[PDB]
Parts: sequence; structure tokens; C-alpha cells
Amino acid sequence: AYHGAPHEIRNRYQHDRALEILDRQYSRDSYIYAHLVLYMKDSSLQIIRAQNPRIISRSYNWDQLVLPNYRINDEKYYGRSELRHLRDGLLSDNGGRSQHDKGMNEPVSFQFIVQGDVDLGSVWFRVNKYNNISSSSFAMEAVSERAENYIGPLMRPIRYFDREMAWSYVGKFDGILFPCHPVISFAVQRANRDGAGLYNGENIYKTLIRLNDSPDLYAHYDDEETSVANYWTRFQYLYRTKCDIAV
Amino acid sequence: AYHGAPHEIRNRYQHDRALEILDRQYSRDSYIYAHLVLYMKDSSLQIIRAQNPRIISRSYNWDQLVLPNYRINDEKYYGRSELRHLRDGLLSDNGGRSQHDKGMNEPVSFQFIVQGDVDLGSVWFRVNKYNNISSSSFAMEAVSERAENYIGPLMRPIRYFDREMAWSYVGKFDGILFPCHPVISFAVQRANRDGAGLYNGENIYKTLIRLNDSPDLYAHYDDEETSVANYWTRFQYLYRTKCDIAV
Amino acid sequence: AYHGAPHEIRNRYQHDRALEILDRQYSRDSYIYAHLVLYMKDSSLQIIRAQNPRIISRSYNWDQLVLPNYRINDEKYYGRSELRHLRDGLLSDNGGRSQHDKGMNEPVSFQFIVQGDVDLGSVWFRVNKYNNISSSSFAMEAVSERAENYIGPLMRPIRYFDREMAWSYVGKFDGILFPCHPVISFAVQRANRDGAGLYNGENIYKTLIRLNDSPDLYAHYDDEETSVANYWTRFQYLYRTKCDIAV
Ligand SMILES: Nc1ncnc2c1ncn2[C@@H]1O[C@H](COP(=O)(O)OP(=O)(O)OP(=O)(O)O)[C@@H](O)[C@H]1O
Ligand SMILES: Nc1ncnc2c1ncn2[C@@H]1O[C@H](COP(=O)(O)OP(=O)(O)OP(=O)(O)O)[C@@H](O)[C@H]1O
Ligand SMILES: Nc1ncnc2c1ncn2[C@@H]1O[C@H](COP(=O)(O)OP(=O)(O)OP(=O)(O)O)[C@@H](O)[C@H]1O
Repeated sequence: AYHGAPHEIRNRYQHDRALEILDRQYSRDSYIYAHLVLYMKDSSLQIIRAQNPRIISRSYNWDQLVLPNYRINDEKYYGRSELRHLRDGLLSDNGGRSQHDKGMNEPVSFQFIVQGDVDLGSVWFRVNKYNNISSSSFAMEAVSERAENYIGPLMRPIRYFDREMAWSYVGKFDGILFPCHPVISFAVQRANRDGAGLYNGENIYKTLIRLNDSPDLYAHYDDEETSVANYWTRFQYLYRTKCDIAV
Repeated sequence: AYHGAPHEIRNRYQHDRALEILDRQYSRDSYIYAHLVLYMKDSSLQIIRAQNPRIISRSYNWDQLVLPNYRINDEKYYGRSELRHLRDGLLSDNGGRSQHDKGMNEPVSFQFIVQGDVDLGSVWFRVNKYNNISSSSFAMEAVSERAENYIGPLMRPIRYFDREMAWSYVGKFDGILFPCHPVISFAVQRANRDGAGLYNGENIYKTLIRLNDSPDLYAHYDDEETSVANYWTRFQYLYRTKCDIAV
Repeated sequence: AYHGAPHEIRNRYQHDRALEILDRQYSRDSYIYAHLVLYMKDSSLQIIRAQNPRIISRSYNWDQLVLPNYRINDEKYYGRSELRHLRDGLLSDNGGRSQHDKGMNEPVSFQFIVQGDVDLGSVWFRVNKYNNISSSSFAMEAVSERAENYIGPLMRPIRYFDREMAWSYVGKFDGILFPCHPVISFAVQRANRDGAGLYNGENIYKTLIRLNDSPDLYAHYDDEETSVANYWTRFQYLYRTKCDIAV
């Protein structure tokens, strides 16, 4: 028998670290991420990130999606009255006196991205009209469950070291498939392939105590490349550009 | 035996549809609705609608109830300092330098309406003072459960095709039975008359994933008739006018 | 045997009342309180109070912690563009064009206080950077559970009639132990020393229906003494001053 040298400890640790990071997403103590990216009429982006170690349920009213808004109030396009009149019309057919069909403050389109060990069967995304009645114009007809809004399979995955680790969905607020004047709701939970649910008797505490684990982050970027440079690549958030590059 | 004609298929389907809509409220995939309607000093209305397929728990601070506010910022009555001074006084007895006892921005009265297959025993509504201490002036004395706030039986139902389908409660913010300078909390869940709870081991997932199913809707209407015309009747939200008409 | 006088009924009732109030905190129908106190650059205080009969989970983004903000908008230090540029830099290293390293609107330091029959093992407090990635600069590396953030033992209790009834934690936003440009998350639940959990099959209803029992209260005080005079002592919220007096 012979021994005359060390194993490549440094290299072995590097492999372990690479796997540690690639596989961290499976830990219940890592995060799942949901980004709502709004492409505005000046080509600037408004980014809304939700995150949680376990579960994400979010909704955004029209005035939380337009720019400027009270979270990102860095432009001015309308006086108080003009904005009021506009909203009057977006809520109720012909009920407003606005001279504006659409607002300069309104998004042109969106990209929705979920990242982490997500339960794809839980990925749910619904753009309501301004009036915020689900799948209907009417309160009693309204329905909260529509297969169309379970968008998992319609999404396009983004790969990292050949692993699907994020999923992307995009659309236009041009009224053809999605409302022109949007209200947006979404949800996603982390995958659980085992029997013991994270909302069961013993795990529900942690879920509730961290239900508001992190505030939603709002960000405003000059244009998409700026966000790629200063956000997506920087923070390790997988992202798909207009020209369809996975960054 | 004889057969020589069709049954009235079209008519039978109409009955089925009428029942489908009248009875949709019993489906766990329909909505329950909670409206907080604020009648302002100019007779305009501020409407806040909460909705969820299962459960609604909401609270609103004073600055989310007055108008203007950061959600509906379409008037201006005060400078920054004036508003600060006012609030200073509303929070702490004689702790503010305002020259204003009451704000032009504050509501005169309210109407609270729950609609859907609601669990009336869950209907809870509490107007705290500005200082937001429940049923007390003191933190340790404060109590979260008071029978007075379980308002179900005090409400007046509104009927649709002879069925009680919404319930209304009203009051004045004149300090006599309700605080002049209000903070408002309410809750309501859908009725469950069967054994298997929607927060049990198997149903809790759906409850949590849709906890923020829909954003609260904020709306501002010229006066009550405008809202009747452009909102209540339009959206099939049952409503009771000042003159007590069920619309 | 002899009887010739009454017991001291009035006095006995007083003892019972004193105990009633001292012990109310153990009732599930009392409140637990969480105060985030921000000491600003002008020595004014911004107070954020969260409260709930059972459970508190909260997070605050940078723009909900600075002053002025959309909840307390009673000062003006920057134009829209200046503020945007500042935030650009706080989010992304060298990604902003601001001439300002720090904002006049940003807090110097904080005091976090939990009060009531709190589960000290549930007390969790985390100041993230502006970029809001937990315990990391990177999305996949991010971790939601760090012992450092379970601050219970690091806190200093405040006594009332010799009973520990509130706990205080303080720190500076000077970037040395806590980020200069903070995002803040915390949680705490009421103590449960018995077997039947308040999130179990029978108790989960009440927890959820009162999840948003009370809105967060925002308050702005001239300086610490003003808050002591008009808030802390007034409302029976235990508090520790700069000079370390328990009020
Ligand atoms: N199979 C083996 N058994 C014993 N020594 C071995 C063997 N293979 C290699 N060696 C090496 O041979 C060298 C001399 O070993 P040693 O003189 O103890 O052998 P041995 O006397 O034959 O073995 P043992 O101790 O089993 O009687 C040592 O450096 C040892 O590491
Ligand atoms: N009870 C009945 N039994 C059979 N046919 C009937 C009856 N009532 C009405 N009819 C009609 O009478 C017509 C002639 O029927 P058919 O000549 O097959 O009667 P049948 O020979 O008496 O009956 P079966 O086929 O039972 O021997 C058919 O159009 C049929 O629909
Ligand atoms: N141990 C006692 N038994 C009876 N009376 C008592 C006693 N101690 C004090 N007294 C008082 O003595 C007074 C007279 O009582 P009473 O004349 O009924 O006594 P008694 O006839 O000795 O007792 P009993 O009714 O048991 O035969 C009463 O005011 C009573 O309250």
C-alpha cells in the first residue's frame, strides 16, 4: 500500500460550495422570488419584487402599478384633477370626464418571473380590469378560480448551470389578451414533494410568523439594460431581455 | 303514448342560469365582499372594497380613511404643517398646536356592507379612536374581543330576488357612539356549515395562497347617486341609499 | 363566635383590579405590541406601532422608514429627481447619480420594543440593506434564518410593578453592525406555554380573521421627551429614554 500526497481539498470544497449554492433553493430557509416587471411608455422599468421563505400572495391595484406612484413618485405627468378624471373613466364605462383614454403613467407590458424551488402548480397570475372583478363584470358572477390564470406551463424557464431555476411569463396591456388598465394579483409557494405540509399543525407557526418576512421592493430603472447591469446580474435574479437573452 | 314536440329547452336553461347566479355565492370559488363607504364633508363618497374568495381581515388607519389620501389624492385642503399639527392633536390630548378641531378631509359617516354567503357570526367591525387602542385608552387594559363589535344582528339585510344577500351597517363619526377621528378594523369570512374547515390541514393552502387574492379597491364619487349609477348597480353590489332605497 | 364588621370590600376589589390589569397580558384577548422607534437626524422621532391579539409579522421598506414618507409627509428635503437619484445609489453600488451619500430623511438609529406576554423565542428582528436580500448580496445565497436576528436575549427588559413586561433593543444605522440605509423586518407572537396551539385546527380561524386586527400606527414627535409626555406614559407603553430611564 502507498500514500504520498494529499487529496485536492481546496477543489473538493469548491465543488461542495457550488452544489451548496445550486441546491440552496431546496432548503426551506432559502427564498422564493416573484418579480413583476413593468415596462413603461418611456421604456423605463418599474420592478416590484416579492419574496418569502415559503409563500407569496400579492395583489396590486392600478395606482400601485402605474408610474409615478406613492412608492415611486419620481415623475409628474398630471394634475390631481386630471388623474382623478382618468380614474373615474377607467373604473366606470363613460363615468369620467377625462380627455385621456390612456395615461402616460400606465405600463405598456409586463414580465412576471418566479425563481427558486417553486411549486409550479401553485403559480397563479391574474390581470383584472381596473374595476377589479374577477373573471366577470359582475360581483355575483365573479369567479376566483380560472385555469387560464394557472400560467405555469405557459412560462418559459431560464437556466443556470443547465438547471431550470426561474420561469418567465410576459404580455401586453393592450386590452387584447390582458386589460389595458390593469390590476394585478399573483401567488406562488415553494415546492413541497413530501407528506408534511408547511401549513400543517407543526409548521404553520413559521409560515405565519414570516408571512410578511420581507417588504415588497420597488425599483425604477432608466431602461432594461440598466436593470440588467445594476439589478438582475448583480443580485443573481434570472431574467429574460426584450431580445430574449437569458441574463 | 304520444310525443310530438320539444320541451322548452331555452327556458329551462334560463332557469338554470338564474339559479346558477343566485346560488354562485355558495361556491367556495365565488367572492365575499366588504365595502367601507365613507361619506365626506362635501357629500362625495370614498368607497373602499375588500374582497376574497374565503376570508377578509382589514384595518385602515386615519390617513387611509380621510380624503385626500395617498391612494386618492385628488383634493388639497391643508399644507404639510397644518396636517401634521392636526394629527398631533388627534393622537394625544392637547398635544398638537392645530387651530383645527376637525379636518375638512375627515368623513362624516360611514356605511359598512358585507355581501355574499357570509358567516354573519364572523362579521366584526370596530371604529377605534385615532390612538388605535382597542376598547381602552391604555395598552394593558386594551381588549380585542367586545360583543358590541360583532355587529351582525344590528345590520339591515338587502334582498335580491327576495333573498338576503347583503347586510348593511351605518353610523356617524360624531363622537357619540363612534369616534370623531376614526381608525377602522373589520373582518368577515364566508359561511361554512359543514365539518371540514377551510383552514384545516387540507384547505389551509388555498386560504393562505389567496390571502391577498385581490387588492382593496379605492374609489371617489361625486356623490351617492353617482356611485349608485356608476358603481353599485353597474357591478351588482347591493347598496342602501340615504333615503333608504335598496339598489 | 363574633361578627361585628364588614371586610374591606373596596380594598379587596382594588387588589383584584390591580391583578386584573397586571395579568390581562396573559389573556388571549389582550394585545401584544411591537414598536419600531426611529430617531431622525433632527432628533425628532418617528414611531411605528404594530399590534395584534396573537401574532405580529411586519416588514418596512426604506421609503416606509425615512421621514418624510407617504404616511408621514410633513417635511420636504428633496425634489423628485434628487430622491430618485439617491435611491438609485442605495439600491445598486455606483448605479445612481446622486450627490448625496446619505439622506436627510434617513433615521440615525432605532429602538425596537415588544410588550405584552410575548414569546421571547419568537422575537425576530432583521435590518436588511436597501437591496433587501437576506443575509447575502445574492438571491440564491440568501438565507431567512440567522441566529443573530433572534434578538430576545440581547434585549433589555423594562419592569412594571417589578414585572418584566416589555423588552427593548437598540442600534445605530451607521453601517457598522446595521445597514446605513435600512429595510426592516420583525415578528413576534404571544407566549403559549400550553399544548393547544393558536394555529391549530380549532384556533386558526381566530388567528386569520384577526391577522390584520389593527392597522400599524405611524406617529411623528418633536423629540423623545415629547413622545414620553404625549405617547409612552399616556398610553401605558413601556419605554427606555436616551439617558436610560424606564418610563
Ligand atoms: N500489506 C502490507 N503490510 C505491511 N506493510 C506494508 C504493506 N504494504 C505496504 N507496507 C509498508 O511496508 C513498510 C514496512 O512494513 P513492515 O516492516 O511493518 O511490514 P511487515 O512486517 O511485513 O508487516 P506486519 O506489520 O503486518 O507484520 C511500511 O512502510 C508499510 O507501510
Ligand atoms: N303502448 C303502446 N304499444 C305499442 N305501440 C304504441 C303504444 N302506444 C302508442 N303506440 C304507437 O302505436 C304505433 C304503432 O305501434 P305498433 O304497430 O308497433 O304497435 P303494437 O304492434 O301494438 O306494439 P308491439 O310492438 O308492442 O307489439 C306506433 O307509432 C307507436 O308509437
Ligand atoms: N358556639 C356558639 N353556639 C351558640 N351560640 C353562640 C356561640 N358562640 C356565640 N354565640 C352567640 O350567643 C348568642 C346566644 O346564642 P343561643 O342563646 O342560641 O346559644 P345556645 O342556646 O347556647 O346555642 P344553641 O342554639 O346551639 O343551643 C347568640 O348571639 C350567638 O350568636
